[PDB]
Amino acid sequence: HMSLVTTSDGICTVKINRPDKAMNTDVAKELIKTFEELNHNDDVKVIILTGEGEKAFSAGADIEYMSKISADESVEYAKTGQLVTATVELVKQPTIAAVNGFALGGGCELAMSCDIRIAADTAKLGQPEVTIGVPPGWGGTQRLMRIVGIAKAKELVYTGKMIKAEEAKEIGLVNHVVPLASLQEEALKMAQQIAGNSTMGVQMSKVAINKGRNADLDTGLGLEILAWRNCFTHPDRQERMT
Amino acid sequence: HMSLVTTSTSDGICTVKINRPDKLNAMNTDVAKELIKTFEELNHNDDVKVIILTGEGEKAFSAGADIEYMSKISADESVEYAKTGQLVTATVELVKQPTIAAVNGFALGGGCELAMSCDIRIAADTAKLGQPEVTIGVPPGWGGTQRLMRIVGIAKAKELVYTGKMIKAEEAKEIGLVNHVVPLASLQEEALKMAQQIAGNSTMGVQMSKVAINKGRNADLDTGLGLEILAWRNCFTHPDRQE
Amino acid sequence: HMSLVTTSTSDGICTVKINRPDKLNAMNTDVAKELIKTFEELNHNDDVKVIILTGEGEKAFSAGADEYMSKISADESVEYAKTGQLVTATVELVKQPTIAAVNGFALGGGCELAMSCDIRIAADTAKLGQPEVTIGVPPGWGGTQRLMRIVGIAKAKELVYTGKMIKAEEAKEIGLVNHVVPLASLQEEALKMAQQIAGNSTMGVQMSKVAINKGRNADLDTGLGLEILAWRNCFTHPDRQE
Repeated sequence: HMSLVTTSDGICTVKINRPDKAMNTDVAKELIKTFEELNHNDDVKVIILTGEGEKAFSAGADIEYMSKISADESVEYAKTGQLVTATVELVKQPTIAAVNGFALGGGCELAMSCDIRIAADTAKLGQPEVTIGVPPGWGGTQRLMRIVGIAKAKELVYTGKMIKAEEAKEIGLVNHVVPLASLQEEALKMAQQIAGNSTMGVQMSKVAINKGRNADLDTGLGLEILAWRNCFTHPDRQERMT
Repeated sequence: HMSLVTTSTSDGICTVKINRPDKLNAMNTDVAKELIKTFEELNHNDDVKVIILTGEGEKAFSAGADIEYMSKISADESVEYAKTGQLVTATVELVKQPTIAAVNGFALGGGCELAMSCDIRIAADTAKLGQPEVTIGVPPGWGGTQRLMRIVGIAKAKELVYTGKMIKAEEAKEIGLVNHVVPLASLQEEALKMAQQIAGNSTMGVQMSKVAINKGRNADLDTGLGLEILAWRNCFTHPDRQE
Repeated sequence: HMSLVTTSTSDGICTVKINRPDKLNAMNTDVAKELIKTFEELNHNDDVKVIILTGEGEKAFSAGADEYMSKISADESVEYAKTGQLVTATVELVKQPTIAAVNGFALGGGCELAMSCDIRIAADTAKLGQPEVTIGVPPGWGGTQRLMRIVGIAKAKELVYTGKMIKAEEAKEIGLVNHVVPLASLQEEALKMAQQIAGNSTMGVQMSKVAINKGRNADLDTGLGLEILAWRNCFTHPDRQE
């Protein structure tokens, strides 16, 4: 259902292997197991998330509907979606979501759960779950409001319209827009630049960043000063400070 | 005093208009009170799916900056002047259906604060916005200090309030104060065109994202994610999901 | 280590420069503690209406991220961060607005000082970054928090993780700097802007400052409680009527 390919050796690419369709509750639990093994793995430093093939990081907004169930099964299905999204967000290494095309619905939510999104020019993003009678279920209603603002979040969830990649850099949904034939190379170059950076400086920057967003400045500064301390008991600080 | 028209595909879209072009559609005490009743105090009727808010006359949305200098009484009562503005901005903000604020020209003081309470702001190319309250001696007391920084950030909000200037529409879209900017002649159609797109989608799935968004903006990720999972299950208890 | 000139129309704009031209205005424990005295620990004199912070030499605001003379005693940096968290707390919470006319290099400790200011007006040569991770540590004086609350989580993560160095053209593209103006016209542009706020009501602007600076850390309802309390006070103050 997937592949893992590490090379440097400190970076792997995780490729969602379902080109015939899309993220069900079967390729999501697989996504949980793959990102838990990278948490305990010490010889990868950043993670590149992309879709198999050349036309969709993930289109799970038109091509997978187990939605013929009762309301109670919706809670479990959403809980699976929150967990996989939470896993790929709070993973130890930085995540680069290489958007090679369609990233809609759940696919956008998984991509939004990543740290950095570099999209191909031939990429389409949005939250069309309102066309099927539901809100976003895997994390659209909150994460989308945090990366692009409350204004552009309401426009993209109420209408449910699909948008091109260029207007996503304009609204900040993606960080960089790069050609489809140059998406893998540019994502790797960014990955190599982060990989060359200190692991403990970056990984503990992520913890202070992924947690300082959920509190005031004062409490967030407490995590930073605790982040400041931990990287100091590490030879990485002293060795590179020359 | 104010005008409402309910007309769309089987009457789903309502266009609410402030009626005071004589004084640039200013917002005094009565205009706040009358508008709050129009939004029915945080609910509406089932017929309306999308709300469109825009000042009548095509000249201004609400230029209540220079034309209402009535703040000359009893700083005790200034609490109830801000409370009334706080209530009107909450009622527009927390109304059941999405609000499309099609600004047409001037939006200053409380008028800019009224627009920021809405969900989506589509701008005319002749529109200008700002919070000139500081030039008088007061901050924006209708949510202008709080709402403004949550839509454009801390750098642009602080710059806008401190100087108290007026920004043209293209720089409002640049910082995100307005979602879209369209020619004034073609404004009401484009504002309408987005409304039928929102109304065409399932109504309950629209107003449940709104609850999860308007309430998830005021909490950490964990609490906000727990609100989404409740509206998501709420939307599976209704035929719109299956059909 | 400092230079404090105060002259304007109504004589209320105080120009504050970092005085260390030979070291690119680097940030050590000696210049950090003075800027706290320069800002008198969350107050000022009643004459000053507006504060402008820039760097001496017109070539570096503060290149204090790339002063790496602290490689010892993980305990003796808790305070180094506490020192760096105290200038930011004093510069950000000073009574009158802070306008950072950054002039050239402003990185990390210099950059996080700029993030403490309300307004940043850069120049073509003004270029910013947070290369702390390339050193082996996260930002310590508020970089992991103030950058996110300005440019959003997506671009802060890109800046903090890579620790790379961006121009002013894209610094205004992401909201890191409010305005960009030629290298011959920073101080004049900073002055005219600083005049524009100085000509407004003194109680109106600083009580907005308290309403926004404390309101960005609470929910909307509590933030409105901040504004209503400050709003009533201005009515008691004579500037509201005349």
